Amino acid sequence: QCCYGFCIDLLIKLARTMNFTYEVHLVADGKFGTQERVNNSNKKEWNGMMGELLSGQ
Amino acid sequence: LEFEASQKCDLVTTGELFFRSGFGIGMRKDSPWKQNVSLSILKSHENGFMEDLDKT
Amino acid sequence: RITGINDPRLRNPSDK
Amino acid sequence: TVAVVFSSSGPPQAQFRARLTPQSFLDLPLEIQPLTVGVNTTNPSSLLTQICGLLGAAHVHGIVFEDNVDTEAVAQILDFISSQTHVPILSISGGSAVVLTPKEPGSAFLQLGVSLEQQLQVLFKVLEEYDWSAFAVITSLHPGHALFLEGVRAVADASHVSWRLLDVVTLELGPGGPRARTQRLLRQLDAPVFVAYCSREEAEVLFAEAAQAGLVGPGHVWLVPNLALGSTDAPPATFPVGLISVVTESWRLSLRQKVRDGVAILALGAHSYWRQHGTLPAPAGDCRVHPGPVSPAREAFYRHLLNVTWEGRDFSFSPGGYLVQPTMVVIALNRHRLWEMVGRWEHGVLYMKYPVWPRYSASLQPVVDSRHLTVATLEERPFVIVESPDPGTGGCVPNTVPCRRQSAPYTKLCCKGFCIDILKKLARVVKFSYDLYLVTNGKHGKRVRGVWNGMIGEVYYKRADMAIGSLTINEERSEIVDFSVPFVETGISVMVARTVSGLSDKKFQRPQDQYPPFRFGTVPNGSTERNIRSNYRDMHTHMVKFNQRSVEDALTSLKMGKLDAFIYDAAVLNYMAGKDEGCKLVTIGSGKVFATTGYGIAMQKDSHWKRAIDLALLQFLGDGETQKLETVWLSGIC
Ligand SMILES: *[C@@H]1O[C@H](CO)[C@@H](O)[C@H](O)[C@H]1NC(C)=O
Ligand SMILES: *[C@@H]1O[C@H](CO)[C@@H](O)[C@H](O)[C@H]1NC(C)=O
Repeated sequence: QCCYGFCIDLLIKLARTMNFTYEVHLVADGKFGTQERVNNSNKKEWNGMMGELLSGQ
Repeated sequence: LEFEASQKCDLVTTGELFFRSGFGIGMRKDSPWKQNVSLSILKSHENGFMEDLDKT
Repeated sequence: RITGINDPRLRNPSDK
Repeated sequence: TVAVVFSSSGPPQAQFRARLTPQSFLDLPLEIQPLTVGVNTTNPSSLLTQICGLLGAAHVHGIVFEDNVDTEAVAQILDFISSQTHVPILSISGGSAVVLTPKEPGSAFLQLGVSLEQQLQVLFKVLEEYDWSAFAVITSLHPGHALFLEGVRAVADASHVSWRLLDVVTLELGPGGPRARTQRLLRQLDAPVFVAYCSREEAEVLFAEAAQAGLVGPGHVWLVPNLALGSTDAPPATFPVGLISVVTESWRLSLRQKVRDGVAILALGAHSYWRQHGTLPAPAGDCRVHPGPVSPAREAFYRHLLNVTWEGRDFSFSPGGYLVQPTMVVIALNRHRLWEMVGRWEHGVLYMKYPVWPRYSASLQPVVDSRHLTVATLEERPFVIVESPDPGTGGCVPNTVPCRRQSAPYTKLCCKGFCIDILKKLARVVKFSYDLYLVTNGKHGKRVRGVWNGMIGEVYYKRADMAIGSLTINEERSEIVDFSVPFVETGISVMVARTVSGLSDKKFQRPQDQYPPFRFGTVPNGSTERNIRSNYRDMHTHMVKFNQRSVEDALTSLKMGKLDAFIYDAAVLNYMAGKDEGCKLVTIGSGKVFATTGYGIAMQKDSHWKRAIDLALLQFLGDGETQKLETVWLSGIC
C-alpha cells in the first residue's frame, strides 16, 4: 500500500541527513507491543511490535 | 466546635471531619480497674443512658 | 464526571 | 510373544509360575504367548548370554526387565543390547529405572522414571506452599552432582519468588576420607532448610555426621531426591524424622502387578499399531551376526510405541526414554519410622495432608512455633470475600491469601477483603506468621446454654488465637473474650424504601396500629437481635414475622414491597446503599446510629499479643492508611 503523514515526513528528513536507505514494512500482529508469559514456561516473551524488533525482523 | 456553632450564633463548621478519633478515660499502666471501667462503659452504651445523657 | 483520581462508577463497576 | 526376566531377590519360583500361568488373561486386546527366564547372578557376560540366547532361539517381539538388589551400571548394558539388536526393552523397578540421560542414538530403552529437574520441581513446589526459602544446598562428590547443581540453579530462575540462596557445599562423603574437615564444614552453617543430593551410603554417613554436629533437631528440615532413601521398605538409623522425598506413582504396588502393567503397555502398543497397518513386525535377533542399518519398519513401530494410556494411568514417554507428566507423590518419615504419603501432585497443582508442617522433637512430643497462630473468620461481602482459585496456574492471584473452609478432605479457596488487608499489614509489622481458616457453625456468636458457636466459640474453647472480621463489641461477649481497640465504628440502623423518627417512634414503640402493622428485619442469631430483645420485649414479641435469611433477601423483599423497614448493622447497611439498583435510602443518616460501637480483633484472654497488636492498630489509625483502605473498599455511587 502507500503510506504518508507525520512520522513518514520525519523519516524522510531523518534519512536525508544520514544517508541510510529505508525499507518501510508494517507490523504483523497489529498490537503496539507487550510482554507475555507463554503457557508452560516462565521465560517471558515479547509479543507485538516489540518482538519484531527484538528478534531481528 | 459543633456544640458552640449551633449553640450561640453566626458561626459555621467548614465541610466535615478528615481525621477521626475517640474520647477515653486515662489510667496508669496495667492498673486493676480498666476491665471493670470498660465493662461499665459498654453497658452504658447498650442501655441507651449515654443516649439520654447525650440529648440532655 | 469521569475524574482521574477515582470515580465511583469507575471504582465500583456498574452495568451500563 | 513377550519376555520376562527377574533378578536378585528371594527366589521367585512361585512368582515365576504365577507370571507364566495367565497365557490368556484376556485383559489385553492381544493373545501373545508369555514366557519367562531368570539369571542367577547379575553380570555383563551372564546377562549378555542369557538375553542373546533367549531372543535368538525364541523369536520374541518385546522384552520386559525387572531389577535387582539396586546396584548401578546395569542400565548401560541393556541400552547396549537394545542399540545393537534393535529390540525394544522395558524396565519397571529397582536401580535400573534411573534416568540415563544421553542414551545411544538408535536405541529404544523406555525406562519408567523421572528426570532430576522434573523431580526437583515438586520440591520447589512444596517449598513454596510453606514459604521457607532458606536454600542450604549440600551435594557430595558423585558423578552426577554437576547436573544437580545446574538443575537447581536453572529452576531457581523459573519461579516467582526470589529464592534467596544461602550456601552450597560439596564435601567428600565417601568410604575413606578426613572426617574432621567435613565435621568443621558442617558445624559452621545456619539455615532453616537443607537440600542434599547423595547416595545411600553417603546419605547414612552424612546424616550420622549431622546428628553428631547438631543439625537434626526440631529446628531444621531436610529434602532429598529419590536416588537416596534406598529400599523404601527398610529405613535405617540416623535418618532424621521428617525427611521428605518425592516418589512416583506405584511406590507400593507388587512386582507381579508391575510386570502386568508392562505387559499391558506392550499389548496396547501392538494393538494400536494394528489399528493402522495391521501386523506385529517380525523380530530381528541375530545377536551373533549383529546386522542392521537404519530400519524404517521397527522405527515406525517404536514411534508408535511412545504414547499409551491405561484406565487413569497415562504413560507418555519423551524422546529421551523417561516418561513425561507423571503423577508424583510426596512421602515423608512419620513419627514411628515408617514412610507415609503427605502430598499428591496431578496436573501441575500440589496438595498437602497438613495445613502446617507438623514439627517433631527428641522425646517425640510435637511443638508449635512461638511466632505462629491460627486465625478464624467467615464471609461478609464488604470485609471478607472468598474466591475459588482460577484455572490459570493453580496458585491464587497475588494480593490474596490461601484459606480453607474446614469441617479431613479440603479444597483450598483464597480470601480477599478489608480485614484481610489489615491482617497482612499486621503480619508485616508484628513479625508473626498465620494460617487462616473459615468457620462452619453459626455465623458470629450466641449462647445456647453455654454452647457458643461461631468465631467467638472457636476462640473461647481454645482452638484459635484470634478471630478477625465483622465482629462487633458488646458487654456479654467481652466477658470471656478480650478485644483490641476498634478500627471500624458501627451501630444499629434502619433502611427503608425511597417515615420514622427513630427507634423510640411509636411505630416501633407501640405495635398496636390497626390497618398497617409495620415490618422489620433482624437477621436472627446475630449481633443486634440480642440488644433488641433484651431492651424491648414487645418489639421482640411482634418481630417473629420478619424476613430472615441474609442481608441479600432483605434487599429484594424491600424492593418488592413485602417488608416496610430493615434493622441491621451500620457499616454494612450504609455500604449496601452505595451501589444499588436505583437509590433506596435509610433514615436521617449517621445521626441515626444506636448503641455506637466498633469492630474489634477478638483474642484469647491474657494473651501476650493483645498489647503487641493494639499499638500497631493505633499507629495505623493515626497516619491515615485506614482512610485509603476505606476509599478503596468502601465507596459507592449513590
Ligand atoms: C471488678 O468487677 C467485678 C464484678 O464485675 C468484681 O467482682 C471485682 O471485685 C471488681 N474488681 C475491682 C478491682 O474492682
Ligand atoms: C499417539 O496417540 C495416537 C492416539 O491414539 C495414536 O493414533 C498414535 O499412533 C500415537 N503415536 C504417535 C506417534 O502419534
